[PDB]
Amino acid sequence: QWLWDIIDEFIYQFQSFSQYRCKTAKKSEEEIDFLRSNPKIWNVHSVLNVLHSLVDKSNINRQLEVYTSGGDPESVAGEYGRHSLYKMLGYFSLVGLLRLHSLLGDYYQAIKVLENIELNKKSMYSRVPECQVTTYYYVGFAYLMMRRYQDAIRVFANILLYIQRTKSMFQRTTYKYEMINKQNEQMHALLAIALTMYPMRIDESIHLQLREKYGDKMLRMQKGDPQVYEELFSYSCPKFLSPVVPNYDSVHPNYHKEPFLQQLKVFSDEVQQQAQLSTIRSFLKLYTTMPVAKLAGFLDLTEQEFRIQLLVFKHKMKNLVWTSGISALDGEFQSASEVDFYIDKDMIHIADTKVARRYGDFFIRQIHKFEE
Amino acid sequence: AMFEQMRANVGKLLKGIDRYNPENLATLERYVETQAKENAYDLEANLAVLKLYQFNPAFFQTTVTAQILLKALTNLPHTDFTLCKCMIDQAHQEERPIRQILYLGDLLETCHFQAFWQALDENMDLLEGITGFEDSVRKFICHVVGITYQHIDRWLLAEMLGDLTDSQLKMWMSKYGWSADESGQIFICSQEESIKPKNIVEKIDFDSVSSIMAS
Repeated sequence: QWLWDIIDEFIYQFQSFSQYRCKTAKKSEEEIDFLRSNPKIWNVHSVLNVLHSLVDKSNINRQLEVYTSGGDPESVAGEYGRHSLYKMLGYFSLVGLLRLHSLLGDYYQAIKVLENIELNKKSMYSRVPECQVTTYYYVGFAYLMMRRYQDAIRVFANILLYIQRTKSMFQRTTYKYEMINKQNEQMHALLAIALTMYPMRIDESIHLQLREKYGDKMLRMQKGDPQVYEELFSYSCPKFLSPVVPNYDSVHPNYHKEPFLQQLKVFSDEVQQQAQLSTIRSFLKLYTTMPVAKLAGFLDLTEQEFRIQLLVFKHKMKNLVWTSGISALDGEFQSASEVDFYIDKDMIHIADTKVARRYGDFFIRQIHKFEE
Repeated sequence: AMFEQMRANVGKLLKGIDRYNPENLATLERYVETQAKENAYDLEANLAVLKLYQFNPAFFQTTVTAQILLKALTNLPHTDFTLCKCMIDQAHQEERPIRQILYLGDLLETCHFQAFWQALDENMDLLEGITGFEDSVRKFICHVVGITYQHIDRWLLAEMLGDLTDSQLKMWMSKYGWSADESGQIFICSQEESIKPKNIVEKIDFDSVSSIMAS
């Protein structure tokens, strides 16, 4: 009862404020102007937007994942709760992007994604690191869903770096500080499995404490064990969807695991054959143009007799991960071995290191201010 | 030409609050068939019907989802068909004709084109009933041939396209300008034109790095 005394009092206070949101932003200049003046912080005004991003999503996820029939939650929020706030004229501040990226978050859990186009187009206001890191969060996830593994893996690198010149300080990632650490860790780990004999960019993204364990995971996954298919997929699911609260686990109510059938089994199909793409590339491409010695050496390696070695070989070259040609008279297999790049880290660091100098020189000149 | 007469209407439907209202399925399920029959496409209208079907599983209609699924598979290697299974329920992937359509879809992603045309059942008149579908999948076969072959044998390219005859293959030969070579393969692409490496070449980033190191 204490459970749904808290839950219901969030939504009823948000439904209250939703009317104030629509009322102030659009037309009442003097009410906005009166609100600019009185406090020393306009931070109180702005926080309440994306504070209610993740708290409302929690409360609606509970009501979603308790009532699976005669749907009250999902059409009320979708119609009224979300579109009224966002579709109409933005408040003049970062609040226009806050309500945008609150809506982008709400739009992310729903698996209907195609208006990521126009959400970026309506992000007219400048990309502050606060708004930008949370844009690249979802935009990278959108590329992860687009099967643009090579694009998304770069986008996850920057947001996990912790020299995007974040400083926070006053609770703008609060109570989920390490979610940004572990979700970017996790979703980057899936992308490394698909392609990698290219980056050589994983050094920047993830630190060696985790690179060591996730490194051996990919190898153990693709080569010799489907065990990593399990444990990777266990950690990947809470982070792929982001279901903010799983409901109280008990057998007396059912009510909760039924949505989790869909939610989970939706992502089963993702990692299923995308993982089995990996093992083909896993065997290093030892000799770039393969004669009879190496082509048969690789067709001994693909699968054994008899039936249907060549067919399966020529099915898998198509996907994205080989570029090659067949010759008839020679009987020769000629192929493409492409590689990435060595050092791209140093020249990106040359500014980052100078920020270690800068905020060094600056913070002590704030202490040199005080004790002088 | 009913596709062109619903674009403006359905465009404002799918940007409003009518894409989480189930009542709009009248105009929307009609417009889904208008894609399939008239050989046109709109991902958003499909995905909204799929989302409204995911909302209330009872309103799911098998043929309307087949008209989504089949036309998703014409548009590969895009993630249109990825977004289909994401909204289609556990119950709803075991329906007819859905189960056969999904299985055939799996073959196209893993690019088992030989197995695709073997797998076909020819008594399902719905798969004949989608206009330009039989050629669309063939155009996607030849699309990926161009990306990852430098040559292909005449018998080989035939078999991938459903065991074509000599005369049937003349269309596909002419389509991307492909032509015969000595003994006796069909040319697809030049060897240096297919590979396209963008590998080792950087460390030419002097200008920016000196502009920031200027002071």
